[PDB]
Amino acid sequence: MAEPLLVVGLGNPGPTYAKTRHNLGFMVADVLAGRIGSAFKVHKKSGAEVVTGRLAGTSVVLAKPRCYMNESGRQVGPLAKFYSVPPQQIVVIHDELDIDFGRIRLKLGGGEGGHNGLRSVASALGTKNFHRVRIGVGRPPGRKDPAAFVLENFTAAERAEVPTIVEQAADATELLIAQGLEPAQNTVHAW
Repeated sequence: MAEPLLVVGLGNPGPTYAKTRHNLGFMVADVLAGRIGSAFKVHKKSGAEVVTGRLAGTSVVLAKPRCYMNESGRQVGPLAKFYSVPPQQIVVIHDELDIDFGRIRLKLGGGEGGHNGLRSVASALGTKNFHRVRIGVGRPPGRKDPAAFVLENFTAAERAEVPTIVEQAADATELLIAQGLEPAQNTVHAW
C-alpha cells in the first residue's frame, strides 16, 4: 500500500574514518542514494539525515545518524514515529568481526558479532527480526585493538574488492524486498 523499507546505515559522518573499514554500514546507504541520484536532507529534530526513493516497488528511506555510536541507536526511534512508519521491514547494515572480509551474513534481528548500532536500534523500536546485514570485516587482530583494526582500512586482496562487494551488498538489499529472505540469502552465498 504505502509501507517503506527502513534502511539504517551504521556510519556516522567522520572526516577520516568514513573511508575506513567501518564505513560498511554507510556504504549501502550512500550507494543506493548514489544510483538513485539523491542526497539525504537534514531532519531538523533529531539531527539525522534521510533521503527518500523507491526500490523495486517499495518506498526506501535511507536514514543515517547525526554522530556517535550511542546516539545512532536512539536515532531510529523518534524518526520512525516522526513520519509514522508502516512496518514493512527494517534493514540495518553494520560491521561484523566474526565474518570474513567481503561477504554478507544475513540474520533476522539482534545478535552478537557487532558493536553498538545493531544492538541499540533493536531496543529503540522494540521490534526486530527482519534483515540485519552483517558485512564481514575480516578477522580479529592479534596485536592492535579489535576496533582499531576496523579503523585501519587496509588488506591484501579484499581491500581492492570493496567497490564490488559494496555494489552487491546494496543490490542484494533490494533483493530482500523483491524476493524475500531464504532465496535471497541463497543468492548471496552462491557466489
